[PDB]
Amino acid sequence: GTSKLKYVLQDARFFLIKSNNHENVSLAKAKGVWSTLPVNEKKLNLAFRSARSVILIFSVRESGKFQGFARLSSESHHGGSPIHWVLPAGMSAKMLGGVFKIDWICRRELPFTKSAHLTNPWNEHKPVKIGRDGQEIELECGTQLCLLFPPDESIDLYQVIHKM
Ligand SMILES: O=C(O)C[C@H]1CCCN1
Repeated sequence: GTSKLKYVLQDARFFLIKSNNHENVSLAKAKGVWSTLPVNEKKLNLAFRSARSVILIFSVRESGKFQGFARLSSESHHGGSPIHWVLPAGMSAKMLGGVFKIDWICRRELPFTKSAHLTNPWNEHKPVKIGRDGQEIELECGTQLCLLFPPDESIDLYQVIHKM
């Protein structure tokens, strides 16, 4: 069902997370972590303190889909086990901010064709699939986008609820 999911999404904030490759999203799914550049790190840290849930929605560039969405369980922290990210052409490992811990809520894909009716007021009402890495998605658009994903029966939101 969707009731616990809607409860997790109640009054949450949403952010569009864009990755250049599937490998980083796969590491994120396996290890429950995400790392980004400081300009986004700062935004995500602010949002984590401000809202009951901060939801990251992942899309791999050029894939035409979203790959799932997760909930921030921590602010960024430095000095863990180094994560073997596949870094973009210009970027090195010292250029990243800290590591966020995330709980996946859905590891299933959603094709852009299914979200074409969803516009993001915080990006000029362009379709929600359009946006830079870190773009915030307005509450109602983000909520309906998460509800479009196929249910992930591998995930039990009982555990995530207990962290809010
Ligand atoms: O957020 C960024 O722009 C950088 C990438 C590196 C690992 C995953 N995020």
